[PDB]
Amino acid sequence: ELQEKLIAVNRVSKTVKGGRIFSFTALTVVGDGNGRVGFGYGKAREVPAAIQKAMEKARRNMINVALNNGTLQHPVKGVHTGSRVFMQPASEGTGIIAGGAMRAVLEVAGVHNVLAKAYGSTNPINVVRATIDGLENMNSPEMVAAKRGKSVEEIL
Amino acid sequence: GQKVHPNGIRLGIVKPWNSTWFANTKEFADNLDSDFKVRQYLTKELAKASVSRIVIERPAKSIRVTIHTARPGIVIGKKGEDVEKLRKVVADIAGVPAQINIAEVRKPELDAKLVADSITSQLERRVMFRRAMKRAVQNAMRLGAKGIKVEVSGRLGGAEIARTEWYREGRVPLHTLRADIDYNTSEAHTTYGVIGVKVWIFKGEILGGMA
Amino acid sequence: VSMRDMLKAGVHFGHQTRYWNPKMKPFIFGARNKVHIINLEKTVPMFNEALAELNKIASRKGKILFVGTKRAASEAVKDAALSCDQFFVNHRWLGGMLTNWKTVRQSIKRLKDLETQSQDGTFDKLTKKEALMRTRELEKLENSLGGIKDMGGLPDALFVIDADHEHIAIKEANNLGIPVFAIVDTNSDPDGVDFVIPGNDDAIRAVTLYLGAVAATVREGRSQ
RNA sequence: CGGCCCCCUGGACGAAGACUGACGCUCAGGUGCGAAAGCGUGGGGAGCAAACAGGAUUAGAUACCCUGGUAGUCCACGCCGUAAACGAUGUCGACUUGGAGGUUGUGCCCUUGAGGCGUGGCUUCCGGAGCUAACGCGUUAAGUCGACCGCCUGGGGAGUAC
RNA sequence: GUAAAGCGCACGCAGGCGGUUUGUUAAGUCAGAUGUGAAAUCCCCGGGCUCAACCUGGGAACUGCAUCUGAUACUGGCAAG
Ligand SMILES: [Mg+2]
Ligand SMILES: [Mg+2]
Ligand SMILES: [Mg+2]
Ligand SMILES: [Mg+2]
Ligand SMILES: [Mg+2]
Ligand SMILES: [Mg+2]
Ligand SMILES: [Mg+2]
Ligand SMILES: [Mg+2]
Ligand SMILES: [Mg+2]
Ligand SMILES: [Mg+2]
Ligand SMILES: [Mg+2]
Ligand SMILES: [Mg+2]
Ligand SMILES: [Mg+2]
Ligand SMILES: [Mg+2]
Ligand SMILES: [Mg+2]
Ligand SMILES: [Mg+2]
Ligand SMILES: [Mg+2]
Ligand SMILES: [Mg+2]
Ligand SMILES: [Mg+2]
Ligand SMILES: [Mg+2]
Ligand SMILES: [Mg+2]
Ligand SMILES: [Mg+2]
Ligand SMILES: [Mg+2]
Ligand SMILES: [Mg+2]
Ligand SMILES: [Mg+2]
Ligand SMILES: [Mg+2]
Ligand SMILES: [Zn+2]
Repeated sequence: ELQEKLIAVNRVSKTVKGGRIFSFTALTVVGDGNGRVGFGYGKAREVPAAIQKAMEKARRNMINVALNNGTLQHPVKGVHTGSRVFMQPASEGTGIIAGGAMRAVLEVAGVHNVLAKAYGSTNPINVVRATIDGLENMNSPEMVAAKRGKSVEEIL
Repeated sequence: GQKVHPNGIRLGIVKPWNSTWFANTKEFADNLDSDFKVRQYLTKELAKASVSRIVIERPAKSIRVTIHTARPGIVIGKKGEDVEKLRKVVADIAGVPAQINIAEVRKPELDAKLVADSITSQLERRVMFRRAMKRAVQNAMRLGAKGIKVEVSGRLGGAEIARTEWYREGRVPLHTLRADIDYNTSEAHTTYGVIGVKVWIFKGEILGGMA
Repeated sequence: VSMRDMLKAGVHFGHQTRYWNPKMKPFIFGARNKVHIINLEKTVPMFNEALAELNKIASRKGKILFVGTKRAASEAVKDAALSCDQFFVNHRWLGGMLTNWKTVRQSIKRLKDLETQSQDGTFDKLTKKEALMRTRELEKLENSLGGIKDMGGLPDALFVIDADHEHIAIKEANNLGIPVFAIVDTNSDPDGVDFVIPGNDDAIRAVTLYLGAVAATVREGRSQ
């Protein structure tokens, strides 16, 4: 029942003495819509096998995300390479207000209401890396309670 | 570079001839002429019986022809009628008492001639060639073939510039004489031009010489 | 194993004070003659608690992989695995051996096919040079996969000697979640070993002590 | 900034102790110093050498090469104030794993030359975390942070016109 | 650093910033109160044009300013260190 999502398919090339050969790189994302999400990036001589192996890799490396009620617990700004992502929890029923890469990652992770912006490069690979690590850096209230030796309602 | 004909080089090691009669130089040529025209006649007449090879062996007073088809019931028609008809026909061509004894091929997907002509029949019916060749190789190796390589050359998809496309899977060791590599070539005449297909099917090393 | 049992074998020995790893400070008794001294007070209980886990794994039909590539201790580790009917790697570790389990299976099949072919026959059908070449490939494959031809599914537990030398193996294991039991000298990084035994990994006597004790407890776990 | 010596003179560092008591950091304007070439006046001019003379090569050689050779190169005093004036990395302070060196202080213990424990200054090469587009940087950061200044806003036009 | 961008380097006035303790002041800062911030416009709940645009009632807001009374942790001033 893992939701998959293709988000980028580029055709790269490499020159050889006889001719320049071409390959296709597929960047896809996968997520159970319940706080687990990974991403995959595959290369193949032709697009279907590329997306296939990309989704296969994405099936591994699925990280956990400590969301609550289909939204974040606090604003997050992940930065990867030249791309910086900013995500912020939103009220109920606002939806996913984000760029296509960020929207794919988020909706496949299961968040339902969030506001996102992508500053810097919008290169989808770096964008998804940034947002995925940023999601991995969220902190649930009970996590903070644990690492601070307090009760959760004490933090609230 | 060019490659030697795989069937023509393994005749001594693993491949039997397709015409095993004997005759001295006095009537060698006309034997060849007669058997050539009779096998071409049979091919033209059994273009639907799906024949793979027509082996010919001559007793001193007779001609014996063995057909290898995937559809035995077809060539023998009803109560062996049409086979007797074409036996009379080959009797005419050879001018010699004739006998026809059909033989079946159990794995038609494991016959370079059969799969090659099937590929060509598909091409002339205007189907995307990549599908054809990859389906053929998949079927072959699904039937337990040690390897298979398909090759198509010509104006593929009505291309203005003719390209060469091949697809190999398994093991196809042409250089190893001990290998049982069945090979055949077919041609398909389309509106754009004539497309050539070649099929190699390696069915395993044959340890222990010819026999 | 008792502290006296280890000390006579020399388990307290460690690499020069010039060559140590930062995380090993808790396990280090001190220094003498510019030599790191390992503390048996930590070594003995950790080894016992690891033996408990190894007995448990072997008592639930566990497959155990003894790992060591030292040219001195290869035969010791091989015999150690044979004494408990367990699989072993005694020659240079192949990169991604667990990660490429599918690739190794073909090599095992080829090793099994070559040994089966020699028993079955057809070597006479092969040319004398060809038959000799097939035997040489079978011998090379036996030198490569003598220990793991009967591995079947990926192992259930790993025993590693000199974990720093075999670091690829532990990285693979952690990537697979397979537990690592390892003798960890002071120069090693102990992060990859879930049940870490800090001790000398070169000395033949202490290595044989580790292997013999582990194998006795593994046979015990099997016996039930 | 490179022979040796003398006279005058600036800074840095080390050990121990005393002294003052925030007297500090940065700095728009401003002031000064500032490679080479160049300019003015006057000396000096061995070697070298723009310009120029000549011989070769070459279509040509107006260049490279060869034979010469002036300004200049040097000194005194002024002027110029620019260089890929570069570590292409502003100054000051704090903190953060290691290794091998160079150089220059200094303490203890030694039987000492040796030798071993330390503790400062500057300097070189690797490399961890971390950072970086990458290259690479990496306790002398391009890391983690503070204070202040200078500078940038697509490429040409143009560091040009006025 | 190499993409545009560290003045060639230094000293230094104005200026910016400033180690640590105590006292005082209340300038900055914070809190409360009052006055004011025109109406319209913007927003919310309603009402009237057959609906809407439009008109309209009430509210909210006008994030500001000023004065007075306090607070003294931090920055500033003063005094002693
Ligand atoms: Mg951009
Ligand atoms: Mg040839
Ligand atoms: Mg005093
Ligand atoms: Mg200035
Ligand atoms: Mg000059
Ligand atoms: Mg002059
Ligand atoms: Mg003059
Ligand atoms: Mg000259
Ligand atoms: Mg001339
Ligand atoms: Mg002078
Ligand atoms: Mg300049
Ligand atoms: Mg500069
Ligand atoms: Mg800077
Ligand atoms: Mg200054
Ligand atoms: Mg470095
Ligand atoms: Mg411009
Ligand atoms: Mg100008
Ligand atoms: Mg440039
Ligand atoms: Mg630049
Ligand atoms: Mg500079
Ligand atoms: Mg202060
Ligand atoms: Mg001040
Ligand atoms: Mg107020
Ligand atoms: Mg108003
Ligand atoms: Mg109404
Ligand atoms: Mg004060
Ligand atoms: Zn060791």
